[PDB]
Amino acid sequence: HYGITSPISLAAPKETDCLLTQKLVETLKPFGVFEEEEELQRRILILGKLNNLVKEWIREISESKNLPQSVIENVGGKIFTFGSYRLGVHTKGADIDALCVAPRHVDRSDFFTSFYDKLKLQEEVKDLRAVEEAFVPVIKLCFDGIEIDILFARLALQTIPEDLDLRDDSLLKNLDIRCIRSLNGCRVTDEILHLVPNIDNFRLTLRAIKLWAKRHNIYSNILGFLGGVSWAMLVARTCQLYPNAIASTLVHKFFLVFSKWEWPNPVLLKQPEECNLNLPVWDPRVNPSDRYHLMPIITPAYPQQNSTYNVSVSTRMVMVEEFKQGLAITDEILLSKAEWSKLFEAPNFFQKYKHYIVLLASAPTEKQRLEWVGLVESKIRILVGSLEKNEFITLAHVNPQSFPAPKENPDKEEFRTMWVIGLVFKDLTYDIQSFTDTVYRQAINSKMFEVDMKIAAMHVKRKQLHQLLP
Ligand SMILES: Nc1ncnc2c1ncn2[C@@H]1O[C@H](COP(=O)(O)OP(=O)(O)OP(=O)(O)O)C[C@H]1O
Ligand SMILES: [Mn+2]
Ligand SMILES: [Mn+2]
Repeated sequence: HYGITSPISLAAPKETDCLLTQKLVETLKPFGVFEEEEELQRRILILGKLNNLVKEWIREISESKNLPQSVIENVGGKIFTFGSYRLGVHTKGADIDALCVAPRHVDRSDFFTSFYDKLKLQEEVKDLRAVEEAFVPVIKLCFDGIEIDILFARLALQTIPEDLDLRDDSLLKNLDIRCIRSLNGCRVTDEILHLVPNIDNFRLTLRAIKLWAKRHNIYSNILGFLGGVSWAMLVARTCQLYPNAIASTLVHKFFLVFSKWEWPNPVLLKQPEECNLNLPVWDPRVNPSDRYHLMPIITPAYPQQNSTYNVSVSTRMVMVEEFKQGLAITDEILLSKAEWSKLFEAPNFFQKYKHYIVLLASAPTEKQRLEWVGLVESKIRILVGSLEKNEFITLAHVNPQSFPAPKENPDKEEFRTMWVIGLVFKDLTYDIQSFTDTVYRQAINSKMFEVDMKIAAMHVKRKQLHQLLP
């Protein structure tokens, strides 16, 4: 079997489950979780073009280096997709994450020079932008309407074989960290796909779980909840425990298993192996720092990492309760006492808590609003953190989805966004003011602050939350 433990059950579905699974599929369609076939075809064609461009570019580099016409004919090179698109659960509007793999004689500087310029002159390319200095260097672009994220890695091979498998740990041998980092995404996705007993059953279940998570305000890695990869690993673990089950049963078991999971026990998809390389590896036995993590979900490819180290007491507590409510609803569905539509109902967040904090961010232009909001979102856990230190707080629940905030100046156009944070109690002006000052200070010291960029927060009872949003 798959996984580090024996499965819970090997039982196959009954015709009863088959019909329940078909109903799940019908309930999901209206939400747009299934991309249209025509769009899927368009994306396939886009990838074919990119792949040929990569091959063409590498051939040119090979020739310009007077390499023997011997190698030139077989240097190869290709694009490897990873992430949501590769797992097949991407939704309308999602980008395509791809890794350009080239032989050793192709340098990173070439990727950002000759390849970049090749893309620049393609008719289908718009908004071409390079981010060479990021943790993971990338070239971003809009290709025929589809957003593409392209990473780069030059392997210690003279030629790139078509059957090259990136899961081989030896490939990381003494490579620059930028290359190692650029390879992790493809390796994690490929590992996941080879760690579940049935890919189709796994896929449908994940589509369901991701929609459920978003609809229940717990979808966001940045804010301390779970991101796409983390949800995929939890679904994968569930699949390993019920190898012959189909989607309707797997969705139900997903809530059974995780609502009862004993955190901080880690979620592992396979047994980790020890590798000589000196890369960061999550392991509480040898790293005391990892012992503090509250809800560990470990990536399966070396070097393994905790995909959810941002989880705090508040977010974990919120998600545990959501898993329990999810289980209850699926129990009803299995008894035909409720429809799948009830599981995807997005409760009114603006009513589940007695107290809230409203966070406002604004800028002089729409362009600056976008940049500002990104910066502020990355700091919100600082406020949550300080709130958890407050003797009167049980938890703070940040609704990951922000939205346009009401007007303030009726005479001029405004570019303002807002977040709503739910609170649970066992004066918050000092903690809020302290967080406000910190955001301004860090932004300014980072050279990422523009005049007139504002941020303000207020505490308000549920009843008065009414008079502060459309
Ligand atoms: N531009 C990027 N730079 C670095 N890592 C990336 C980038 N895009 C994706 N990844 C990595 O791949 C993981 C899986 O990607 P995926 O979940 O498909 O992207 P996503 O960010 O959810 O989608 P969107 O970018 O919103 O369309 C998430 C992250 O660890
Ligand atoms: Mn993506
Ligand atoms: Mn991306």
